[PDB]
Amino acid sequence: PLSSVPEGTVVSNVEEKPGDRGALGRTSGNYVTVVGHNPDEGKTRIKLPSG
Amino acid sequence: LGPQVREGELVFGVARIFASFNDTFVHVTDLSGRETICRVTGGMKVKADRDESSPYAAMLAAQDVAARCKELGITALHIKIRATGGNGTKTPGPGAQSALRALARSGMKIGRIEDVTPTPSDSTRRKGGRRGRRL
Amino acid sequence: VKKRKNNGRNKKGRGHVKPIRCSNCARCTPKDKAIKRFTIRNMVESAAIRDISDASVFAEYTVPKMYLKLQYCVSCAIHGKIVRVRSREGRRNRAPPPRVRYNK
Amino acid sequence: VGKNKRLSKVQDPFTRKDWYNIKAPAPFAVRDVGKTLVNRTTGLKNANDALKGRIFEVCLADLQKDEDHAFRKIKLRVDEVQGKNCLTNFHGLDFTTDKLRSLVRKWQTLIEANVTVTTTDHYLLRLFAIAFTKRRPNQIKKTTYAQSSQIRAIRRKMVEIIQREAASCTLHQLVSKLIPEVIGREIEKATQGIYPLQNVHIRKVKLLKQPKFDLGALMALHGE
Amino acid sequence: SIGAKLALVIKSGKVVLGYRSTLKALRSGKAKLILIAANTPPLRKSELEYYSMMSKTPVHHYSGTNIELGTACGKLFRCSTMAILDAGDSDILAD
Amino acid sequence: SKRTKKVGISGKYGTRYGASLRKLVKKQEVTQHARYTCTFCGKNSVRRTAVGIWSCKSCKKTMAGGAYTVSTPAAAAMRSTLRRLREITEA
RNA sequence: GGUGAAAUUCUUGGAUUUAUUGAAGACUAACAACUGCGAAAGCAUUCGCCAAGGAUGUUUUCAUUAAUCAGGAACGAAAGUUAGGGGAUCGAAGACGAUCAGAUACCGUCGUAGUCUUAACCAUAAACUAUGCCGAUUAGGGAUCGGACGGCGUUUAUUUUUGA
Ligand SMILES: [Zn+2]
Ligand SMILES: [Zn+2]
Repeated sequence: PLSSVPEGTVVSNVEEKPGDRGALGRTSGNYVTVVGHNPDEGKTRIKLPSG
Repeated sequence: LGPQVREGELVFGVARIFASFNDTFVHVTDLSGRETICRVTGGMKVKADRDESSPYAAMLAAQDVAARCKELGITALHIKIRATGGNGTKTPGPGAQSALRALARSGMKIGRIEDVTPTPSDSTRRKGGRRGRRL
Repeated sequence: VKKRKNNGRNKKGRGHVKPIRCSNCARCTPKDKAIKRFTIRNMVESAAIRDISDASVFAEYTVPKMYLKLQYCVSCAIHGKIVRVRSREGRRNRAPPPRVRYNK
Repeated sequence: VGKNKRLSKVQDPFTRKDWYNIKAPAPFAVRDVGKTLVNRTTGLKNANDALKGRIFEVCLADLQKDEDHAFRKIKLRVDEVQGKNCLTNFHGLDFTTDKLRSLVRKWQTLIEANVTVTTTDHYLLRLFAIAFTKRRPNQIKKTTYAQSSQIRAIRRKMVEIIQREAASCTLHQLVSKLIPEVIGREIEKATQGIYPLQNVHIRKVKLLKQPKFDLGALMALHGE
Repeated sequence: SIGAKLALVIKSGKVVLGYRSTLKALRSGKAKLILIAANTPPLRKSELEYYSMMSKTPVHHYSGTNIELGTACGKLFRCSTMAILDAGDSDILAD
Repeated sequence: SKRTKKVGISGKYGTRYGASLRKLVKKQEVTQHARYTCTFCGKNSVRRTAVGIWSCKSCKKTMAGGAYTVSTPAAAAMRSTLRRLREITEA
């Protein structure tokens, strides 16, 4: 789960909403990056392979 | 309206004067950067346009700062004098000398003056080029 | 004809030294071919201190003097009169100018 | 420049400002450094929300009423506010700009080191330290330089010392070590066998992460 | 350091290379030290240590690959495990 | 007996497609048909099968790699930093 | 903001200034010097790993195995070229603002290639000590870096030897 992860790690095949089974980065040689968290009212900001 | 105190104790502020080689900013606030108290610049003091960075403009600005400040109920100030810094000159502008001393002439208490010019440690390349301003 | 025996740079035994920016024009000059000036100047003049002293925050004290180090290229240096041309024999003399301790 | 501004762009906001008192932590003597400004408490905007994230710059000489330690200035962050009083605790240290430049001088050797540290209880904060070479009374040599191999030795012991006494501490007792300069004196007496190493000091302290709030401990140390 | 001690052994003492031969030697009960490479199949790794514990003979996990172990024994081929039948004048068995 | 002087593997294309494209495809073609040493068994018996799949002819293990190389510089940097990042974060 | 002085540009959708936190890339100020190392170009933050080198010491070892080199070969600042990554700051070309009779410039605000790095090319510089390499002799001095030797003292060390 993307909340149990420190900032800076690259991941792939991220779920846009919990349960949709993977939607975000899933092509050959691409990834997304986490930047920062928000423990209160839990929400996370990410950067996409397009900017 | 403004809260009072007993006669023996007084109250402190800090002024942040910004004196470059082209203008001088007089700007007083509380012991913070929050809650601006007063701020007047040379451009509303002179009209010749040749003195905007002169000590003459500085004293005129500092006077009306001191006047309006005393009614708000401040009596003493800390001073923060800063030049451009960084890749700049690090030498305080000419107006700065006049403004700080002129505060004693207005009788406002002065306490704990200091300089906070930002000095780099191995900074980037600096404006001008390889041959500098060639005039 | 050589004008200086040290070529005016004072570097013998190395390839080069990394340059530095002239504190007046921002020109680039090698670190050894530069006029360097150390300065220990007070915050303000003595005249200001008396006004400063009367409204003393704590007891009787002096605001600490500042310390500076300036570096000049040679062309700007002798336009601001930090140094000036000497004579044919006076050139080869590397002693600091003597300071009078009594000033007449 | 009145003629300028050809394209162009209730008064007196002060009517809604309020002064509040600020208080200081336990070990220091005086716990009143001045007043602070804020808009008056009203609907749509509370007053606690403006006081819950401020920090103040106060000189340690003022807080301790002793002019020997007149070259270190510290910063205090405000945490909780009761009626017209702000409770605070430590948020960092610093020297004065001018002093650091007077320490260094030509024909010497400067030695510097860095270390982060954390205690058993959660407190991440970093310590800085400096030292200088010392001349000898009957010296004629004009340089007073050490050798590289010797220079590396100094740091390893210097680094080791800071960690050893800062491992098992709390915030209060570590500050009780900073104010009498226990670190500087201990470094000198430990490095004397190899080289003098005069003028030891800790420049400043800055914190990186903090544990949970624990209002109990704040009110336990503060305000008695 | 470990490489130097091992180089001495192959000149003075005697040593046997390979998986089956060490297992036979270990089975006879006259081994004194076995070496295990880093990239060996985990099943062999766990099996080899189990025999050693039964026979009460020390085991040493070499840090290099099986290619490196071979070039340290002075041969021109890969090797995964080895057994020391007797040391020469060295002191490997000290620790 | 060198049979060429600069063309190399891209000699099958004759005089077609332009000089710069031939020279530029050589960089990937030469490293795609090569043979790399296995990591699990040690033998030098690893060859490419699909666009991103590699397999060892002797241990029968299969590994997902780059397009034209068993590994790519971007992936190697990420693994090292991530391993370093995790250890300090948990210490 | 900026200049000798103006002017572009930006602003109550709060400039500028203040405090806390985060990201990116470059660089290791002060100490730093008539001081060091390398064949030169060049090389300055800590620690770990890897290999290399001069001088010194030596009643160890081989025994002329040596010096300089036409053709031949390795390295070779900056700028420049070909593909990726990265692209904070400066900044060729270029657009605007001023000065000037003109100003395709010197002064100001931006800004592309480039300035960084990975894999390959190029082999020129006031690449300057304008001073080729090996060997012998020739005048006085005080400073300075590394090693060794001798000596009365001082300094502070679980000290004494040693360090200085
Ligand atoms: Zn200059
Ligand atoms: Zn395999």
